[PDB]
Amino acid sequence: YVEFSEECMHGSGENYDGKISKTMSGLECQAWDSQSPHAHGYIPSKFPNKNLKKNYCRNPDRDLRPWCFTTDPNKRWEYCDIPRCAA
Amino acid sequence: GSVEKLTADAELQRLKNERHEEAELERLKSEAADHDKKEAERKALEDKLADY
Repeated sequence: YVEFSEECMHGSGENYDGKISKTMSGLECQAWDSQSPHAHGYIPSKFPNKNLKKNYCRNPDRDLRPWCFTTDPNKRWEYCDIPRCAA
Repeated sequence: GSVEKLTADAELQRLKNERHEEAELERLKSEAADHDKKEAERKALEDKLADY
């Protein structure tokens, strides 16, 4: 997370709930319950057990890896690279 | 819908298809800006590469 941190994740980030609201490309993540120009069909009211809070990057569809929407007119959404377990 | 999470799995599955049609549409969107890049020599092959 920081300059010096070797945290261990499960593997696919599918069950990970970190306080990450930014992308690797400096792009800010859009808020889940906030209706931004970028329309989203992932309504938290239909996913209260997915911990859809604030604007943190999560894996709501059980995808290959977590992803989040972006408040950038050129990038609707992007994937998030999180350290995977090699043990 | 608002207070119930009934049939969430099905809605979620459909949303996945929506993201697929959207993210892949974005490819075409970018290609709209410059078609030369899109269909002619290198960029397509490079940008796409391989995911799955």
